[PDB]
Amino acid sequence: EVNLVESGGGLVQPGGSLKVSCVTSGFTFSDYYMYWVRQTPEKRLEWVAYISQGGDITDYPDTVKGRFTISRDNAKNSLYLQMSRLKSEDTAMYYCARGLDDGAWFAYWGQGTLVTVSVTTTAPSVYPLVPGCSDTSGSSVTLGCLVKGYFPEPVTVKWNYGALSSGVRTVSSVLQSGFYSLSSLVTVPSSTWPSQTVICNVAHPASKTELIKRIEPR
Amino acid sequence: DVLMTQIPVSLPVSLGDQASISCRSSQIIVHNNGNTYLEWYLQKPGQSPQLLIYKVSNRFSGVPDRFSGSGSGTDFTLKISRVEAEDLGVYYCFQGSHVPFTFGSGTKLEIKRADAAPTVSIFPPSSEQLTSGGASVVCFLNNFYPKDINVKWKIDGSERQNGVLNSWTDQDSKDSTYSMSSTLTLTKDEYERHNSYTCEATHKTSTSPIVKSFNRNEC
Ligand SMILES: COC(=O)CCCCCCCCO[C@@H]1O[C@H](CO)[C@@H](O[C@@H]2O[C@H](CO)[C@H](O)[C@H](O)[C@H]2O[C@@H]2O[C@@H](C)[C@@H](O)[C@@H](O)[C@@H]2O)[C@H](O[C@@H]2O[C@@H](C)[C@@H](O)[C@@H](O)[C@@H]2O)[C@H]1NC(C)=O
Repeated sequence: EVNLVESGGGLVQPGGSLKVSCVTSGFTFSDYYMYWVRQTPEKRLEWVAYISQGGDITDYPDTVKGRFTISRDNAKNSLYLQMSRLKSEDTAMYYCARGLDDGAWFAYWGQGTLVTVSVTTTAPSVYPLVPGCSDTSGSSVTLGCLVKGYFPEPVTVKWNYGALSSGVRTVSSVLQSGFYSLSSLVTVPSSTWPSQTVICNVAHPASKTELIKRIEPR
Repeated sequence: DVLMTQIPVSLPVSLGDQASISCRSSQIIVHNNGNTYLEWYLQKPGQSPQLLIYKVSNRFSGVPDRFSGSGSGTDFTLKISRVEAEDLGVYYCFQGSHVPFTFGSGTKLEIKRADAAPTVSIFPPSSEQLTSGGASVVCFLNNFYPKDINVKWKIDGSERQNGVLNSWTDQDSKDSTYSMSSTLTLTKDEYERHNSYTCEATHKTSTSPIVKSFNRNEC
């Protein structure tokens, strides 16, 4: 199955530079033009660049031409994008995409990679969200993980390594004093927890911090 | 540069409904004749965008029959013959006939359903956190509709606070209900000074305020 995993991403200061990458899989890299698309904070979508199989023919939009340079490596089935003189407007999620033989642009998209242009980076502190009010409940027990004080975006929260997906409620990250924080809460049957164990996998990519937390009774 | 236009920017629609989104380009597109390169993208919450239609009406491999694309010249339309819950998200139209390639402003699809009451939960701060200088108590309101809710925090009842931070979860792709939280952040000391913490969720479905609490000490 075709894959596109982006790499790089994190905080870059204004005026600085970055080089993201995109390891392709599933298909013959050297046979398609490749792309880079960014989605800005207002979920606004933007085409960023494109490259031919040889990597001789390329084009970019005026908002990027000159500063960004897209290169490719066929021996390593990877796509690249060098960024220079980065400005704040350049803060976005960068997706490398693949087209369609028959006539389509972005038919296969990567997972994404966030580039943030500004000041400092910090890992969050992960705490257990456990019930306390002995309300007359039953059937459902709600647990969660609080990921407090990190920068920049994003953080990914898995539950039992992606097993629990139906009862996963993750709220938007609110911006504290120049920091983010969010909660992910899973609702599992009262028969399950505390019997079956429930773990939360938290990952802050911009600091390579990852941890699995195990919610146990207080 | 061909600027794409999309109408409307917001589209609340019920289930089983027929839905049309329009995309209008600054001027005719058409590349090397060979059809127009107009496409439709759907981005579901917390997921990468995805190709639905391309070549104006060529339904990308795997897109349900309910999705249809049409258009000619400058006007293009996407009909969702029969709206399903899995369709909430944002739809975009792309222009790949002229450089630069342009994406539309985006239209947001929202599913109007029947009212549903929240399910409150109170969460005491953890020892883990207390050691890290402060204490956060979070009140969780889950599976309600509409989004609009109100959350009040009472410190012993004697007063309400202003160091509260609210945030919502996206509409569910197969339940159509929201969920939100309301965190109250205090110091560890100020926390270890009061007895009970309360949360009163005042939502339309209920005439009575949903109240949940805990008294931080036993003996
Ligand atoms: C079944 O598996 C495979 O497909 C295996 C690989 C087979 C490759 C066969 C083709 C080899 C050459 O690659 C194609 O080159 C074309 C140009 O020579 C590309 O088309 C150009 O793409 C540009 C980048 O976006 C730009 O859009 C140009 O306008 C476009 O050229 C135009 O379209 C051509 C097809 C010709 O009609 C040309 O005269 C015209 O100017 C191919 O890119 C694809 O098609 C374009 C339209 C766009 O949809 C891309 O995303 C597509 O990938 C390119 N083919 C491939 C598969 O990369």
